[PDB]
Amino acid sequence: SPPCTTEELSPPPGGSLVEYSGGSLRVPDNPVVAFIRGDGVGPEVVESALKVVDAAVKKVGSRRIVWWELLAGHLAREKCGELLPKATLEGIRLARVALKGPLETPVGTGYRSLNVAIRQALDLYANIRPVRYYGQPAPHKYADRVDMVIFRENTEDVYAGIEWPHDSPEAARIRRFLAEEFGISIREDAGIGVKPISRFATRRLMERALEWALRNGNTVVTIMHKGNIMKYTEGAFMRWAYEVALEKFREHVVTEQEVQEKYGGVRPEGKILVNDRIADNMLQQIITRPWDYQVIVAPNLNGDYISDAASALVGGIGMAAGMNMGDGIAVAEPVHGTAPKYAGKDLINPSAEILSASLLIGEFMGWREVKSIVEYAIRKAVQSKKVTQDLARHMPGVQPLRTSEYTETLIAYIDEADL
Amino acid sequence: ASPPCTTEELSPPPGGSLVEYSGGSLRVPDNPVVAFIRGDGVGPEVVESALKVVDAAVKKVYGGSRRIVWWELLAGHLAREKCGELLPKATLEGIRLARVALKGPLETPVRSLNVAIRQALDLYANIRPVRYYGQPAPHKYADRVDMVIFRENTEDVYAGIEWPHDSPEAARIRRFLAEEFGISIREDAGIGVKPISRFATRRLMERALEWALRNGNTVVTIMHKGNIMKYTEGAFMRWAYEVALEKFREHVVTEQEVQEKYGGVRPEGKILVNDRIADNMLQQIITRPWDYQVIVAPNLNGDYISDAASALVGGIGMAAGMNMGDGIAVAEPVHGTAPKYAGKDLINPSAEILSASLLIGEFMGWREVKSIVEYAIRKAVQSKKVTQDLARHMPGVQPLRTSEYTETLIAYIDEADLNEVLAGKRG
Ligand SMILES: NC(=O)c1ccc[n+]([C@@H]2O[C@H](COP(=O)([O-])OP(=O)(O)OC[C@H]3O[C@@H](n4cnc5c(N)ncnc54)[C@H](OP(=O)(O)O)[C@@H]3O)[C@@H](O)[C@H]2O)c1
Ligand SMILES: NC(=O)c1ccc[n+]([C@@H]2O[C@H](COP(=O)([O-])OP(=O)(O)OC[C@H]3O[C@@H](n4cnc5c(N)ncnc54)[C@H](OP(=O)(O)O)[C@@H]3O)[C@@H](O)[C@H]2O)c1
Ligand SMILES: [Ca+2]
Ligand SMILES: [Ca+2]
Repeated sequence: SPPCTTEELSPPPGGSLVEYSGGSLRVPDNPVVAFIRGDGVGPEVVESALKVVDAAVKKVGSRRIVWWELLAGHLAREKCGELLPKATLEGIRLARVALKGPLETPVGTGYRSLNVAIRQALDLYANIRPVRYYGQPAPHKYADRVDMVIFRENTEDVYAGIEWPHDSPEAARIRRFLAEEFGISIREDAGIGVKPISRFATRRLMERALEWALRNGNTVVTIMHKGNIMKYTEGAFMRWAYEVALEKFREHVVTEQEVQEKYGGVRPEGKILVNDRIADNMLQQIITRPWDYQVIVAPNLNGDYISDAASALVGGIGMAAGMNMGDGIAVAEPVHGTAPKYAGKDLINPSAEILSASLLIGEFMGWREVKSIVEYAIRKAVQSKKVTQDLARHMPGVQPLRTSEYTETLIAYIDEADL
Repeated sequence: ASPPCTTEELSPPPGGSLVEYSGGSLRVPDNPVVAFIRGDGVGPEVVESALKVVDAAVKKVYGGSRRIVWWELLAGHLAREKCGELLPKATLEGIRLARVALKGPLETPVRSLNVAIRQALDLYANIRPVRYYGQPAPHKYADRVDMVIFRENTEDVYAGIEWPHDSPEAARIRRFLAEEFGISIREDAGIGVKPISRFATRRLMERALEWALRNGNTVVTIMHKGNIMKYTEGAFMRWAYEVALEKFREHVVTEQEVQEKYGGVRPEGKILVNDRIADNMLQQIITRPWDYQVIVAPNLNGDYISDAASALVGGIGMAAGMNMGDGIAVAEPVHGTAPKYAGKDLINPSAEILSASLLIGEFMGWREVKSIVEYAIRKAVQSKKVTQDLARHMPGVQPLRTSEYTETLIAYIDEADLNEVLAGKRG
């Protein structure tokens, strides 16, 4: 029975907890990993994920995941009478690692995003969204040239939730303050939002992007910003990112505005090109010239937009994995949300949730092999035309498979593999 | 002739009649005055080409019943040369009198001339059609992209309200927010303000809906991130749906009604009015472009979506555009002055031709001119009779000069079979 309160404290029976100390992380081969089923298609895809990884971890014995169910969204509301229990947040903070499905957020009305509350409460400041081609039917002619990682700032920007309705007294006070003190005029019938971008949040992120690039061998890191129009938030974001790159990683980093002076127009091998692109231009560039970009560093909103756009190029967000990464704590979560029209239809693509599960367990926790069996199986299922409707659409002849039958295909690919 | 520098020199050309705007009605005579501004860099070359192509088109389809009377106004380097200033008030007054204008790109002074024009004339709606003309394109489904983006062009984070992180202004704002609302903002943060208003949103959506009725568009999609920004983007969405039901009820049906009141089977005749969360909208134009036509968006969202759409279609150098207000429109290409091509007879004039086609064909109601110009451009591309920007993606193809491409388009227009080219596309 899943925990409703802080009083209901209870790591699953036969499992030690993941630990974090001195910088390093310890994964006991007996780890507790928290799971939230989520909303809409969520329960469907989370149910694939554990099943699928439970077959993967079984191949290459010493280990096994003990899944620990925590409640958020409709299931928390049906059981605890609230949407995001203190305990759910505590329980992830205790397990240190979690896998979550999508949570519903109402538009214009209702409660603030529970996905954002989790990211903000748990300080998961880096949203890491790899964009990869696995052979799936795709709308982009050169989808196989997209191989990217988005480092999306996960705490501030308009996501801070600072805004007031147009007809609130609070909006009217801000209108009055801005008119009297700075001579700024805002219409009486305007809603008002505030956009903060800080030095601390952007540096933090850029540093993680930098080290991610050095660990994987990435050679280009691109800052996506609309700094020509928003000089003091987006432009500042760009300046602060360049600054840390040159301060802490000088030897590993080069500028474009330098390559064209000291390196005769060509990026020297062993040195990461650090460049930047105006946000609308960046959207065009991933479409027109995808092979020229690798690590993309963005404030919260730009990062949200670019990651959805890039995943669509390679087949849609049905394949799009994610990781909300903080210092010694991560929560795996697909790019895609709730997809309510597909909710209880056995149609949805579980790949994104499975690959988030693999990104957590593989890259973060350290079980690299679960990543590759993880990748091999999807690759095989894909490069054979056994796919859910979202991929099957972008190809003639290809009959589509249900969620359950796609997952039972993956399972068989895992159990029957030459390691 | 000689273009005007002063109000008193303002005289629309002989043979022409002024487009009128009285009530909410645009009255376009058979011999309409249309202002044009040559502009800077490649501007004169592409404007010149657009006048010639458009004139051949109107003569062909209307057989001398109709004829545009072009009226030259100055802005940019020609205004400097002739008048001593970059943007004479007379040019603004000229556009206001004419109601319709084609302009070339303008150079940014070392305040921006384009922004000064939209503000003086209150051109609040930025309109960007995105269509496929047969170009080499990175989208497998490029030929399924046929869209128009209605982008609100006055508010949002583009209003310019923001302060540096170390300003005393920013510190005052941090203090004010902390004391009055208990909001904490970091000491090292830049601060921007995002306003979205009922009035600007309604005007925009109204123009979008009117376009949808005019052109037979059957879907209008509101792009917003209203789940996160409840009171700006969420309000935009709510206000846009609201005027659709208030001022277009009988013509319109809502996606919420379709799933609830109907079978999922959108009632025949009606324009579907729906909405997509902005990140999904970016995915949707790439995965399911055929489901979208008119897209209505706040300033930033509109900027991002129209550029992404143009990239799908290989139309970046070819993108047409228009800024529209109440009785008034100025068409111009998306592209800039392309200074290294200037005067070289190498530039692609298609974007400017298509801005003219947008102005005349779509805003002035002269449909047949749109149909035949688009017919000619598609035929040129199919024939590989194109300028270097397109020819570079066509192995072995000898590129045409601007002037040669212009004359090729004219010959396709002149020799066209209107029985075929205007089937369903007249009146
Ligand atoms: N943080 C999160 O986990 C998360 C993420 C995004 C959204 N959300 C929330 O979810 C709700 C839905 O918003 P939305 O409809 O804009 O976004 P969405 O749930 O991501 O749905 C967008 C579209 O993507 C496709 N799609 C998504 N997941 C798929 C999968 N697993 N397999 C195959 N196709 C898939 C479907 O496309 P087609 O229609 O073209 O078939 C779907 O209509 C909102 O309340 C939003 O706030 C939560
Ligand atoms: N419409 C407007 O009034 C407006 C809009 C934007 C910019 N501008 C102004 O224009 C100036 C231009 O700046 P820029 O240096 O960035 O040059 P640009 O005008 O943006 O052109 C850059 C590149 O785009 C390609 N290109 C653009 N339009 C093309 C077309 N019509 N046909 C074929 N190729 C085309 C060219 O070829 P390659 O890519 O092969 O080199 C060119 O080098 C700026 O000062 C800016 O203020 C004005
Ligand atoms: Ca998103
Ligand atoms: Ca733009």
